[PDB]
Amino acid sequence: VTRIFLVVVYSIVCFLGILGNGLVIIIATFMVWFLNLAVADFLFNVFLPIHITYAAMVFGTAMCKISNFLLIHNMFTSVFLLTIISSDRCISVLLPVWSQNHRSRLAYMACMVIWVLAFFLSSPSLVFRDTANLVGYSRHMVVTVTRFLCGFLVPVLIITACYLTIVCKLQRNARRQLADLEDNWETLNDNLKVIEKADNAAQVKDALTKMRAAALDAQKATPPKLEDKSPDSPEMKDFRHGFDILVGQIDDALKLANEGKVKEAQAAAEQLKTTRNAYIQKYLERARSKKPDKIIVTIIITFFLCWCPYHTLNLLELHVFSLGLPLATALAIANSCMNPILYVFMGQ
Amino acid sequence: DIQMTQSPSSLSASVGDRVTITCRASQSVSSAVAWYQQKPGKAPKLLIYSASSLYSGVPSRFSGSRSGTDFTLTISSLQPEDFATYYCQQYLYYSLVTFGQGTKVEIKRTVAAPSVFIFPPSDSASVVCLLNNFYPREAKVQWQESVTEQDSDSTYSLSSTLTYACEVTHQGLSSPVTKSF
Amino acid sequence: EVQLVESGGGLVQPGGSLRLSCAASGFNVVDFSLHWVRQAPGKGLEWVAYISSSSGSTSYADSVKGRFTISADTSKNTAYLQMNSLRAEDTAVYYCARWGYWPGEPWWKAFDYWGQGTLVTVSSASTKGPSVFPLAPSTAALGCLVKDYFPEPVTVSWNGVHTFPAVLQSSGLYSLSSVVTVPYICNVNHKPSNTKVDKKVEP
Repeated sequence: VTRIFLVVVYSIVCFLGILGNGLVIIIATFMVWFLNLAVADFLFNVFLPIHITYAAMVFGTAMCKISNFLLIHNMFTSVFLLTIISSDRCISVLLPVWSQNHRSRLAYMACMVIWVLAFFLSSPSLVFRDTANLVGYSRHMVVTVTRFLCGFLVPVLIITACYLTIVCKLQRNARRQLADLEDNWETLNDNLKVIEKADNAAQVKDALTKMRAAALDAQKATPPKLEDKSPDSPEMKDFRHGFDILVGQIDDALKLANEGKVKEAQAAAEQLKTTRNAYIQKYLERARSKKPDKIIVTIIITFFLCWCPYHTLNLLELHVFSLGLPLATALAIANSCMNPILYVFMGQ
Repeated sequence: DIQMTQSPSSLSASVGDRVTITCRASQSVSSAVAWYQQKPGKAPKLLIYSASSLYSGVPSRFSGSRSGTDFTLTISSLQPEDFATYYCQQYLYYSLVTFGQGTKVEIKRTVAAPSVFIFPPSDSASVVCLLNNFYPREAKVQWQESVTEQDSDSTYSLSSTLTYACEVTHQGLSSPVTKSF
Repeated sequence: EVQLVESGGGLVQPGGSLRLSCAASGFNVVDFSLHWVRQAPGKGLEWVAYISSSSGSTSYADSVKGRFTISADTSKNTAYLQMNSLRAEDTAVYYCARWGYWPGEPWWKAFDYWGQGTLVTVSSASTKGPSVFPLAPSTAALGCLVKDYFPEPVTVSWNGVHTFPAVLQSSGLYSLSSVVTVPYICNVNHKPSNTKVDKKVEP
């Protein structure tokens, strides 16, 4: 019945959580911000078995509870760490070479400041104030206006614009690449028909000079998709060598057009077409193709979607249908139980 | 086949100053230009290649940027040894190499009063109007002329020739002075 | 190391022939092309012709197409530049540059190991000794002047002295001056015409 549902809450929250709590710490020891998550989640998960929250069917926990101190600590840590991660990602997207410039002991001080930032509203709110601890809706003096504003409005707004600018900057980078390649593609195609309709060496040399200049420029520019790999990666060397032969075919076609004969220049330019479409065009056909490489978006989305409903029933009642009590622990326990699987899923 | 232009063809910077030289390529040219420093009476030496890199052995003070079809060369400091003529050259193919007009860098000095001497012709006609220890080059004598290279207190000495009175105008002179014989 | 040597530069009658040998020890002519860049006296550098001995693709500048005939021999590590129907506007200092081969780094490096460069001059006048004319003074600047000498090499040795660069005259000869800011004898050293006439300057 009610006791059975409450009894299994502590076992599900602790045993599942503590299994990944030590594992996350061990894995991190063997991602400075994630080290805080493995640490912060472990503190209020270790003290959860002390009071299994099953003393409601023992009149215990007179000067202790999992609610006030531990949930305030957890919410503050999660919000501060999510804001820090979002700000770091936004800075990295928006040229972090000025804000940080790879200056991540400086990040250790900020990492340890999450508890310091937590120790201004989470632990500082250590008081009963008619909380659970074993008229309105708990709003006589504990209306949690600050808890809702800092817990929800501060974290959601900071995170929401942070990835919005991250995806916006990513689109502008990619956009600045497809247009340049398309421009270089357009001049290669446009100048090729003039050569195929050439009448004298006066123009077939001029057309090739423009096409050589475009190929050299396009080689420096990164491809639209299949990008972000290391410059010395075989695929990047495979792409770069694809233009070291295209220009080589330009030099051979232009050198034979410098002597004076032009009937041969089209044939050399023609054989440039058959190799430019078979390999270069196929490369860009699969190119011009979103989500971060990690599960940081997943953990942030899950937390804000499970703890916002926790505070939704906090002030929902106004001065009956009080179903937010049994689901109170379950909603938060799921997030703690979702912490190690998300970390495992991120590692894959 | 392309035209390459440099607007700052005469620079009068001083020691420790920064010099910016612009270079614009008429046709579409990729990052394929170069800059040479020609000391007087010597072969040019490569300074910057591919418009961004630096040659193996050049001081770090020389740097260049592209910023579109134009090109630019920036010098952080002007040591006394680094004072010569700088040429902007592009290279797209082997047969399409075009050199810039050339940028000359000289020594800055405050304006000075030119000294004018008129030399009576030799008995053995031709007179010469002499300018001695004057700066800068912006001085014209009015009645075939040749000025010396920058002397080593950074001053010039112009010399006119005629085959009578010679007068010299200069920013260092409040009014032109006329010498006659 | 890389080292380029030029020769064959000197006085040429307008319409004559010349041959400049770009000897290049160190590297091999097969490895790198050899471009000839000329610099007219008092003007900027100008491209003339190039040779690539690996295959052979000579292509001269527009103004000198046909007249010149560039060649290269790997057995002698040289890149000759035959001169034909030389004109009076082709006087310059001819440098011999180097350039890499596509692809890779050597191509992206432009003309880097320039040669010393040997000047070629064209004029219709012979070589005559300077006629030093004593120059009376007006401080009192003192000096002397020379006229009607050829070719370029000449120097004035005195006993703040200036020696302005030689300026070509409309008659095909040169003219140089000198002056010392004295608050004395004039010596002229003209090696081609071995004249050492002495001039006495006195107010």
